[PDB]
Amino acid sequence: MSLLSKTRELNTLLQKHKGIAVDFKDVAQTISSVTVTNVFIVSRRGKILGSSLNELLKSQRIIQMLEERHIPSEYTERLMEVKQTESNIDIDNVLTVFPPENRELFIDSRTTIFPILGGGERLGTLVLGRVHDDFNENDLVLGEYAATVIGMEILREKHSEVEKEARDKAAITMAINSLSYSEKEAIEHIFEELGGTEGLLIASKVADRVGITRSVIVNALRKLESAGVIESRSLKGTFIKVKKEKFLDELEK
Amino acid sequence: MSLLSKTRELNTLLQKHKGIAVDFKDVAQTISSVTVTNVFIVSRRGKILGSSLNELLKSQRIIQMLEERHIPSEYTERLMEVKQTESNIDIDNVLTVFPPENRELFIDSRTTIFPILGGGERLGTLVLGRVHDDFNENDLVLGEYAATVIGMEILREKHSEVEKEARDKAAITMAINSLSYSEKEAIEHIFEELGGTEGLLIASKVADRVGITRSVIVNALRKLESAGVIESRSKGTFIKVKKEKFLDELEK
Ligand SMILES: Nc1nc2c(ncn2[C@@H]2O[C@H](COP(=O)(O)OP(=O)(O)OP(=O)(O)O)[C@@H](O)[C@H]2O)c(=O)[nH]1
Ligand SMILES: Nc1nc2c(ncn2[C@@H]2O[C@H](COP(=O)(O)OP(=O)(O)OP(=O)(O)O)[C@@H](O)[C@H]2O)c(=O)[nH]1
Ligand SMILES: CC[C@H](C)[C@H](N)C(=O)O
Ligand SMILES: CC[C@H](C)[C@H](N)C(=O)O
Repeated sequence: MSLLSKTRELNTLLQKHKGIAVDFKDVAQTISSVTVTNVFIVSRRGKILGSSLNELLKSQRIIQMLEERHIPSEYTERLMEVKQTESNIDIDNVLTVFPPENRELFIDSRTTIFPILGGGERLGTLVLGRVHDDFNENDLVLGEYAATVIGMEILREKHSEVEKEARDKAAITMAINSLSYSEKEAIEHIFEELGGTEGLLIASKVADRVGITRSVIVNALRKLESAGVIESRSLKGTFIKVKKEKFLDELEK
Repeated sequence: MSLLSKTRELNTLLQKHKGIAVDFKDVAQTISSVTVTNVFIVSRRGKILGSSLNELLKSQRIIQMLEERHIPSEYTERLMEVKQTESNIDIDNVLTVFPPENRELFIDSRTTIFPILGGGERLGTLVLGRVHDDFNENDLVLGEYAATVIGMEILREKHSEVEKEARDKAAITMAINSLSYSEKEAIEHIFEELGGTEGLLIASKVADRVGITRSVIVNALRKLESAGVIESRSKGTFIKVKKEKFLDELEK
């Protein structure tokens, strides 16, 4: 299989996945496919963001890592001292991705470590392990590109998290300020007489219980929908749901 | 210079660049450097998002494209018809990135076209041109890496633009529904009359209508202005719309 074919298999995933975000679980599968490796994609603190494992599944310690969704803290710290691609690491080296207590299985194994960088900083690590053959230039071309793309994706996720929490705050503030005082009260009555932050609403039944007009209730919900703090499909009954769960607390302030 | 070394140039750019967005002029320059090519990165409609040219800078036709920030419509359409990487296109093929009126100068030229896909959609095209040497599979690995990351970046930007347009739409609707009944009728008569985007308002005239007063007009106008929908100043009062997708919307 040509390097060009291997890169195309990875790029096809990157170009055609659904949603805005690449799923690193998928990336791990594809990297494993084109390099015939055991693959970990881990965060800075060792959370397993994706894995694609074969021979490593034999090891009971590895099985436990998958359950905990974390590599050991010791290995985590070791990876963070690797600041350059280091390849063809053997089983008696502490950077090996194989369990030393299963040395006999992995006597000829090779590990390569690819730091994941973005925004000029270390965002995680991509680790590849083979039971037999050495890694070559093709493997490093694939791995370093993959690590770069994973870094881009983490950087995007991190920025979009920061942006979203800033823009949520503003949207909630705009929403709240667009309600009349009566409407603020109606919303309080609506979510009190709902099982929390969402559920099925019968406006008439709530209006009659708290002694207000359905019109005010309908108006307030319409305002919140257009503001985008709640979703609500209008089928007897109306399901409503708060998107920004910082809303109700802010509303009472 | 190994292929690994060449791919590291792009990797380093992506890992180290400042700001959230990757700059496509930077990408074009980096690709140009490692493959010794003339490089265009263009949108679906042929807008030049980034370029790095050498020999093609000598063509007055190309210069005009750069000034216009667009490749020609005809070439744009031809690029969109290319659905997968097509390499080593010669000077007599309409897909050449070279000016065919300079056929002798570019007689041995080679062009490779890299569709840019992201989010399962065609988002643009990466085009490389060499005056002499054939493209090989290492060149294609480099071009297809660059095309994929450009695609990821366009996808990110388009998603931001969708969210911005949502926020803009919400701002207008919230402004409208901040208006009381009388305030809305005042505004509706004010802009219907305003003749369009500009005009001076004599509020007294609108205030002749039953249910509308001068203070109602002031209140209605201030809500819209606070929202950033309009600007105002005092004879009478001069009104300037700043989001005429508010004139539209005010009617529904
Ligand atoms: N695009 C994408 N990003 C992911 C995926 N999984 C995790 N992330 C991002 O990767 C980063 C690290 O993941 P976290 O869940 O925060 O794990 P963590 O151990 O707290 O990360 P650190 O702060 O680096 O220690 C975060 O920015 C996540 O949003 C994924 O499948 N796809
Ligand atoms: N990250 C990044 N995005 C860019 C850059 N230049 C343009 N874009 C984005 O690329 C996309 C296409 O550019 P446009 O300005 O929309 O050009 P257009 O011809 O109207 O685009 P089409 O919708 O394809 O017709 C937009 O999402 C831009 O925001 C760049 O240098 N870096
Ligand atoms: C993924 C962790 C690996 C197995 C490491 N060599 C350890 O023994 O902990
Ligand atoms: C960039 C466009 C190129 C030169 C195309 N072959 C043309 O003649 O228009």
